[PDB]
Amino acid sequence: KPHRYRPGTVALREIRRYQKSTELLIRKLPFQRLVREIAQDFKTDLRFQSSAVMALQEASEAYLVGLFEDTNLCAIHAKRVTIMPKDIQLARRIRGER
Amino acid sequence: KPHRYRPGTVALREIRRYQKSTELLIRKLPFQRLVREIAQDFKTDLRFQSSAVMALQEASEAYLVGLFEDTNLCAIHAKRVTIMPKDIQLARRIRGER
Amino acid sequence: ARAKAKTRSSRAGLQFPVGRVHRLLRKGNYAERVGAGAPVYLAAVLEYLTAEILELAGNAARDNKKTRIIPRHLQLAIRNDEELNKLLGKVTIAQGGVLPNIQAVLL
Amino acid sequence: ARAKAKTRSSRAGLQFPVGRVHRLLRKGNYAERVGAGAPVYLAAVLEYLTAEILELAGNAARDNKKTRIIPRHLQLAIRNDEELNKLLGKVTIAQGGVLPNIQAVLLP
Amino acid sequence: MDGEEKTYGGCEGPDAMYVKLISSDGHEFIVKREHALTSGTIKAMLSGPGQFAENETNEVNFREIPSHVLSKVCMYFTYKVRYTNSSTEIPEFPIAPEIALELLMAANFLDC
Amino acid sequence: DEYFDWVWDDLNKSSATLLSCDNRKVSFHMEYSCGTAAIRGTKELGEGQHFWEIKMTSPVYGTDMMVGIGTSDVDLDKYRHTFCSLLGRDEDSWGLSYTGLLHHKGDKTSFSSRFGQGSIIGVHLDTWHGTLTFFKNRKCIGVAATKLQNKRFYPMVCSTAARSSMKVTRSCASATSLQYLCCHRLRQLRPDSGDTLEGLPLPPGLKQVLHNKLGWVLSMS
Amino acid sequence: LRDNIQGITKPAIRRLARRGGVKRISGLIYEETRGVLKVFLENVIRDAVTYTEHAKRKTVTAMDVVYALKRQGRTLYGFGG
Amino acid sequence: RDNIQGITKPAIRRLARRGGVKRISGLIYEETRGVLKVFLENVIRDAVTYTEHAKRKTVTAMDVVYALKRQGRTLYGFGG
Amino acid sequence: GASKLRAVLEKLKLSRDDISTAAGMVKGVVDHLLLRLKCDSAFRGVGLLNTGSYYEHVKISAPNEFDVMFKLEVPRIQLEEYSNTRAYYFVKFKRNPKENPLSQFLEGEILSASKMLSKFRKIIAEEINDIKDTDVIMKAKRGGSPAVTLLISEKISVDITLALESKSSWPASTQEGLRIQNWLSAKVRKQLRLKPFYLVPKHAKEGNGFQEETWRLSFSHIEKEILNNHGKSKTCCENKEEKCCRKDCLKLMKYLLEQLKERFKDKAHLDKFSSYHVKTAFFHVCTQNPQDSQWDRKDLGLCFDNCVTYFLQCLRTEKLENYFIPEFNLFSSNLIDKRSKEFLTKQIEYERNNEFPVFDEF
Amino acid sequence: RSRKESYSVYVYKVLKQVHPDTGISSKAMGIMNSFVNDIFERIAGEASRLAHYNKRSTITSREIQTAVRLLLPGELAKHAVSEGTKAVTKYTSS
Amino acid sequence: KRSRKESYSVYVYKVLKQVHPDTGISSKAMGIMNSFVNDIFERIAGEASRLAHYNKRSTITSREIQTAVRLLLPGELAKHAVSEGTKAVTKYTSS
Amino acid sequence: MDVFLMIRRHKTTIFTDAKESSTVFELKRIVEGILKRPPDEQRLYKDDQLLDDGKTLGECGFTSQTARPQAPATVGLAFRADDTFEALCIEPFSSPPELPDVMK
DNA sequence: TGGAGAATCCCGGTGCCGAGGCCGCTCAATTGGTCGTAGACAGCTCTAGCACCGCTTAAACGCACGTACGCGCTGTCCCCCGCGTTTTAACCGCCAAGGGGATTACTCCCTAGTCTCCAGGCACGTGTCAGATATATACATCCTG
DNA sequence: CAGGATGTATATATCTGACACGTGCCTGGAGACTAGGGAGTAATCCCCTTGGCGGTTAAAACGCGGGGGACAGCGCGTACGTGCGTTTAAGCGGTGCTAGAGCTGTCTACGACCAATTGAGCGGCCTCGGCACCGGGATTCTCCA
Ligand SMILES: [Zn+2]
Repeated sequence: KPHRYRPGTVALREIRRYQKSTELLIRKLPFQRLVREIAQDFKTDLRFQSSAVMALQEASEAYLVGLFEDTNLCAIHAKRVTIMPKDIQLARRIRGER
Repeated sequence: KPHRYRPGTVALREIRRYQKSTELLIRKLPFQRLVREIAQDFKTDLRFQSSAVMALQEASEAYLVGLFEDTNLCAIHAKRVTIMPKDIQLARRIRGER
Repeated sequence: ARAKAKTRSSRAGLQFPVGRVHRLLRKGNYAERVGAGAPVYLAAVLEYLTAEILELAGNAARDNKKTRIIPRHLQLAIRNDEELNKLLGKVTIAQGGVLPNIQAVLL
Repeated sequence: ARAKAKTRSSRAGLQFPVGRVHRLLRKGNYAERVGAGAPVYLAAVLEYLTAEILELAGNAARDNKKTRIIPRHLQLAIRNDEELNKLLGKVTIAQGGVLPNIQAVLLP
Repeated sequence: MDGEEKTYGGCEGPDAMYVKLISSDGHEFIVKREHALTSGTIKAMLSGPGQFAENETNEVNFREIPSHVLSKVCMYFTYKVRYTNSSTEIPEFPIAPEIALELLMAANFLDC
Repeated sequence: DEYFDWVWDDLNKSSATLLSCDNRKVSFHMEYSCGTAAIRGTKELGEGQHFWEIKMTSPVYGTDMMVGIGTSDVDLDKYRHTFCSLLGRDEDSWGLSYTGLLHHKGDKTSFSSRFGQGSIIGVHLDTWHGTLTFFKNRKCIGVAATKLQNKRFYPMVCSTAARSSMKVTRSCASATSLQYLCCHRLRQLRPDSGDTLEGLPLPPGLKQVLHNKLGWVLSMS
Repeated sequence: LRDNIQGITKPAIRRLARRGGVKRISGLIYEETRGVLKVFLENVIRDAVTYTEHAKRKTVTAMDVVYALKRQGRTLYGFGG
Repeated sequence: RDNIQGITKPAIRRLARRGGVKRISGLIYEETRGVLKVFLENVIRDAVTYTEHAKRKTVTAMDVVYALKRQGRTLYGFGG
Repeated sequence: GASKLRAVLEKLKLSRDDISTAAGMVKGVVDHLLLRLKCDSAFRGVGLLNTGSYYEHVKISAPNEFDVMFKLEVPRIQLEEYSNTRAYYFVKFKRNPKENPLSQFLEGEILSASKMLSKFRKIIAEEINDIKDTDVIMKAKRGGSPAVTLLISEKISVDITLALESKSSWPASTQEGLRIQNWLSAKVRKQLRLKPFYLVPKHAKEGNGFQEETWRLSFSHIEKEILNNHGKSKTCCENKEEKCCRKDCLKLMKYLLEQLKERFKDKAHLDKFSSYHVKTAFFHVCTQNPQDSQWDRKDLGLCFDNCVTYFLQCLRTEKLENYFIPEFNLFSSNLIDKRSKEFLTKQIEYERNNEFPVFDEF
Repeated sequence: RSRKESYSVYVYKVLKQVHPDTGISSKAMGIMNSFVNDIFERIAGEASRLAHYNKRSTITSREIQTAVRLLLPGELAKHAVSEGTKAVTKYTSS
Repeated sequence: KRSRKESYSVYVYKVLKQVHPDTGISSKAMGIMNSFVNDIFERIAGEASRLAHYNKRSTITSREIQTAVRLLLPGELAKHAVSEGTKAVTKYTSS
Repeated sequence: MDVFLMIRRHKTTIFTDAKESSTVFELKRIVEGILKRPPDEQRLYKDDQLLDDGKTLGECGFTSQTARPQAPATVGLAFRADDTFEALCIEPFSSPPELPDVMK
């Protein structure tokens, strides 16, 4: 009962651990299924290879982790701390990619 | 008394003409002096072709007029309508070229 | 022996010069040999893309009711189409200007 | 007849293979009469530039008490430094991770 | 027409085949009898008695007519007695305006 | 005025026309205009010289109304049931329409200005020189035709408008004579004047008999 | 195989936001993140296949993937050269 | 010598109006003067570095577009 | 003479205000029908073509018989000739980002007009019953383009038409047409060519029946602008003195071609001849005699006589070519029987020789 | 004397075959000329890279067909490959 | 049959092993420098094809490439990269 | 075919129309038939040059071309001075007036 | 000002697998020679960068003053965050099948290189008509009452 | 709500210089031919994608209590927008001028090509030591009184 920390402390203690860490965070096989599923609308009967799927997570999660990091810079400018979908739609427009 | 337009109704008549015209907004001679004076400490006694000057001006107008547009979207997201130096410093690091 | 010179453009039916594109593709240092079909295929895709642009610009120019196309009408045609605008996304057309919009909360 | 050979990298003073590069370049369509200034420039320049990316690992490995240099340390030894991170920031270094950073308004 | 003996050289009394026509200024214009009879004055005059004898001098002097005028009268007679009843195109009869101004008097003077 | 030299022909008028005013006047298509109608004048022209003129009265309209000359080989009732140009159709026959255009030999030439309601037209013929001349409003338009020698003709006029009429105002004949030929040549040499009697001691009785014989020549060009 | 996009879970999208340094989160964003990843993937996989077709192969291999990222300016060092 | 104060208050205003902004702070002017000078400092350094291979004493239009094209700023109208 | 024509012109003219009183009834119907149609995905942009006067009044003696035309604006399209007929086309879409108009009317690749009209018929037919303040009824089909026709009570009546609008350059098949240059100067020719153009649905027809799925060009908006602004001087008829008989000469000519059909409708041989042909012949004529000096009110006679002269000449020779598509022969043996043509020359030339008897019936 | 060469006539000929009635100012021709130069060089750059990737010594229809459906977005790629294939069969069949 | 394949390893190693004597390196720490050096190759060889047609120079030679490497390395590192390719233009010229 | 001509001497100014093939001697037979002086007692001169009776007027250049209907060409008759040609006995016509300016 | 979980900073011993070293050999880099045209130069010429001089009126500077925006504070009630429970689906280690990516032999038809000929682009230079300009009038909108 | 004052739209009429043409001619695009070697094919083989199995326990889905963040509404006085009068520096038309980039004849120094030799670096087998990993004792910092 008594130890329960004040809200928003555990949300700072856990960013430190993931910024020291270096491994990859999307669960592996659930992404491997999606890349064969999404490919089928361009061509058919098509084989992959281990290093062709492994290199493709490294491409994906490295752009998601670089996106959130300046949505977080947009919410603070609006005098907030909670991230919400109106913010990411600003970030991926100042980033030119529309 | 005589005919005063209310604050804001002449500012909208303004953006609604600069968004439907083509030409340069900075004066010629004052931009030429700055270009020669910046240059004279990479090497001495350069000469310039006239169209090398016009190619620098056009590349700078389109850097500034496109940076103010991202500055506007930043200031509006924060519920203001007035631009401030804290919005310039947001745009230049989400744009990310630093 | 030297018979009459029939130019290749008329055979494949283009307006683009099937001869000059062959010489440029030879001289430009791209590869060791230039195949026979490359100058025909390439002139046909550059025909398609230029023809697609020119009539959208013409439609803007003609509703603005002028005899000639000018850089403002190119801008208003390309910068206003979902897949021409994607194809040339990072190029500043000299003396084109910007297309008008006001952010809705300023009104 | 047939005197002892001297390697043409040593004849230019380089460490980089002025031999191997001249094959790549002259068969590579990029220029036609490959005057020795060209196999030598494309070889020469990159000497320091190929070491900087592990030289600057002294900022990482010995400092962190490790004696085998590793991809994470190679990542930090590029993505750490002032101009290094503009000089080559437009590229992702695989298995790197990210630098420690928190914004000042969010903490107690 | 050759060897024109005509039994007597002509018919020069009752049917006198030529008649002798002097102008006031003395030019003599012989005319063949149908050309003579073309003038109403001359056919009336040749119808006169005594002139039908072979002993007649078939002569006139036109005191009222000068020689240049009388030539055009003869030209007109020779023209019309030729071209009358022509089924082919009859040629024009142009006469010089610079001398012709008077010639209408011949119509009333000679009945022509 | 002096009495004209031929009437319209009672025996040679089409099956749809009434001759009138002592056959000086004539009328056509008094109801239906269900075809073309025509007449000749009573006199065959083929000897000597002729001159005549016609006054219009009903307003011009319809396919063609025209004036001219032709052989006896024409048929006044071929087009009894049909609109056609009867004059000008053949080597036999010529005519001028109110639109200012001639026909001959089954072909056309533009020749003059137009003419309409109340107009007056006059025509000269010389059979000796085988030639024909046209006048409007006491002024000359030109020589129409030549090479016409020894062919025999009647004068013909044709109609197609309903309720339409015309009248010959004068018609005349002459021989060739000095008072014809010399007077013609004289008028070719002074056509610029409105008159020809000017400057002449020539008797007023002779001036009047050439007012009779060649009334046009002395006073038109 | 179908509908593996729902295999991008809430807590995976939370792990990726910890490395971005973000503190509180709106419950609407998990449906927005899975909307931007969908079109990241498409423009990469739709070029690795076009290289493979030009090769006339049936298999797809790491070099085709790095040629794809490289083409669109996301270039990566560590799987080839 | 200065010359950076040659970009006046009303010039910096017209750039913001074409960019679509309605109302302006007063400290903006000495902020933009520090941003423009650091842009020109980098493109002029590359264009003069091309001009030495090209042997000339004159900087050409094509030296400056090689430097823009190298920075990431392609530009239709001046040829090339 | 000219007094008969001046009189019949008044007797035509003074009927006009009855049309103006009737025009209120159709207005409410067309307004409801637009507000019906704008709800449907297939028609969201549809609109009245003749803005500011919501009808065309196509028969001058029929003051209850309106015509209405709806423009349906279409993005950008490609066209090709049916069977080298020059005036008739198949149409197909091209390069367009994802904003489908109604591709559901596509069949293989052609946009099906027959599918379009099938929906258009149905949606009007199910709507029009809900007009409750007025008796209104749909009248059965006659032909390709007016396939919806409508009656209010037992008088006020409408044919409804729809057309595609396009903004693009006009086809190469018209390049030599519109010979306005000497009449109205090249500066107006170019600025008139600077307008949109229209396609109307029309089957080809054959001994085998018909190529049902085809379109034909249309230029009626331009045709109105010429006639409205008909002077070599801009101010022609814009003041009382600068008046000219051009307009009068045309409307007199339209009226005649109905009167002759009234007297021979039982023979059926004249039924193929329309006020469309009458306009077309008039444009060649005013092109031929283009100075405003020829069109004094003190004429009227010769200009009207020139129309019948020209029309007879065309009709004898089986030749009348479209004024915009300068080689498409409307009088051709393919489209009209020789017998009807020669028969009509016999009628018209009889009327001319009889001094226009049929206008005495008024 | 020294001599210069351009795409000017051919783009003018294409214009005069879709708006066969409309002109272009000298400044507006300059942009169209730099546009076709850019697109040629993008396509040729992936063609030369494809030939290197796949170890070959020539550029042919098979190379340019992949570069077009690689550098052109969405339905422009779908249309451009038909304008390509239909123009070469007209040539090999002549 | 065996199909032999090369890398830059030994040439970078001789510029590095001057500074840190007391270290070794894992396999996945080699590919980053291979792909860096190989990236610059075809990018500068493309610049070399351009340089050739820029100043009409079919004999490419050192001084034409030169500009690209005072350009591509920002800061005083412009001098580092160009110094390596300029210390080359001496001895080979004299056999 | 007969050619319109005019024969001139002293008073005489005589129109005639002889076959073009006629000898110059046949002109003398015609002249005797009109003027009774026999064919040899007569002589002929053209302009003011002697002409032989043994010729034909066609070979003497007197022809259908010289025989215009209103200008049948002139020929010089002679009646012998017992031994020779006499004078070219021609005498002038009455001089015609000017056409006055009122007619111009 | 005292508590107590989470590490975490640092340590012990253990373990294994991968990186650092050695050998065989073959194939690609070099020596020595021959050869042909690129480009390094000395002159010429003529055009484009730099510099100067008045004039005009356009717009940058300086000021007063009113008002509506930016800035602070308070209350409250939604909407996450921190914890325990039940479970379901990764990662895992191992395995049997067979598909096509990678390698060779050999044949030939496609291309580059050559010589000749000649017609389609290029540089030049006159004309005229498409748009910029001025002035007058029609119209649509904002503001105070 | 009506009525005034102001700024924008438009439609002739004027004038001049930018675009579309005609042509002299020359140099680069078609015609013919042939001598090699790049690419096409048929046959081969073996390693590496593929699909399957039970399994351990790490990780995800669910729920539930309530604290403080998101946000509405209220007060407010300072900073900026509108506009009038003065005055100063950009832009214009015309002159000069010579510094420099472009063209070219010519000749000699450099890089492509070749055959024969042998040194540099690549592929395969080996083994101990660098840095992980399992228990673990010590040492901080937040949250309540
Ligand atoms: Zn009028």
